[PDB]
Amino acid sequence: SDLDKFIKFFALKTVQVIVQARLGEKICTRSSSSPTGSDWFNLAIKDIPEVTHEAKKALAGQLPAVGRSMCVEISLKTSEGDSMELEIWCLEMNEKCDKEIKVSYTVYNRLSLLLKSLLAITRVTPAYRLSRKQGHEYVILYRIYFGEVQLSGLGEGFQTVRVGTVGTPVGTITLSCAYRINLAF
Amino acid sequence: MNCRSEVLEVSVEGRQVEEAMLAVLHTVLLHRSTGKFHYKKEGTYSIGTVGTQDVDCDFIDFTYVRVSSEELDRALRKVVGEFKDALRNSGGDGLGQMSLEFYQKKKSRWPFSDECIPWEVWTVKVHVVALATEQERQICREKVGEKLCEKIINIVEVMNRHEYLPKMPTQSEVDNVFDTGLRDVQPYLYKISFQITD
Repeated sequence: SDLDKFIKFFALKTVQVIVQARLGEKICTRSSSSPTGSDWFNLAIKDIPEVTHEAKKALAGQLPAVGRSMCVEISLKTSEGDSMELEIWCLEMNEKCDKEIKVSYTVYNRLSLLLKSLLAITRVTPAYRLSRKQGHEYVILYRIYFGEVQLSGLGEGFQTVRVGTVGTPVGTITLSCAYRINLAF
Repeated sequence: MNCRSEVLEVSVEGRQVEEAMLAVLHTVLLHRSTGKFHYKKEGTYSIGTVGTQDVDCDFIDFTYVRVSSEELDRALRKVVGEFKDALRNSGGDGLGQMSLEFYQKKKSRWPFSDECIPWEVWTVKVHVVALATEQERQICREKVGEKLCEKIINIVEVMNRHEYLPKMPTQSEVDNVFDTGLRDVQPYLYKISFQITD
């Protein structure tokens, strides 16, 4: 199934974009008029090998489904050792909640657009500027899990932003971020 | 097909006008571009890869992502700069707006009079305010940053609500849908204009 393939690599690239947005370094990739080998969704998104490993390890050959979501947790750890959850990115899927769809490039392009939205949004949540200022009194960490969404740990009044949704013949994909707005000990 | 319009409003110091406009315009163009199409005689097509680049704002506490096209960035910087100049020189209340319009060239099978039919318009309204102290300037850098975060979130949210995109073109009609004139990237056909209202 070409579609299962699309969803797998969309998940993998989602993790890459989020983790790379939290590295503390500006990201810059080049365009190519010619199709680049093993870039997906017509976006230049380089793969950090260690991140691919953790992502595949968490997925364990599964794709998102009801009650089974891919979550990327972004946290802050102080130099004293105290840890604080900053963000939970959630990639979810609906069940036999589909659309009688068109040719393959259409759904592919919609996933592409969702990754572009993710690129934009990862730069405008509070953790972005925190991640750019990391390295001394704190560091930014990530963790990936696959299962039930738990939004505890984000403190009172945490906000949620919907990055977007993509309908497919097998269900609706949804990508969102829940994020802490008050840093507190 | 019905054309969709969106309006954003920002209040900024004069020295922030350009970066604020570029942040919005590039966020929209990031979504409204693709890789360059290369057609075969049978009508099949391959698609190039779009790079992206983080851009730090120097006058706003903000970072935006843009497509990695020097040509596109040069074009946007030129018109945004002309807009900023016009706004500064107009001697009014510091009110102006820029519009980014995506359009298709009419196909013979379409019953329209105009040669350019818009399907999306994005308007960014600006109000320029003058500050008195460095103290206020520093605060303004922070606050405008927070507002732009809200604006980008709003752009993404409305993007998801816009269901329509042009039909993918055959080789003979690609220039009715896309700007094929750049080296790196392939935007939907667009025009940028501005107004000075007061």
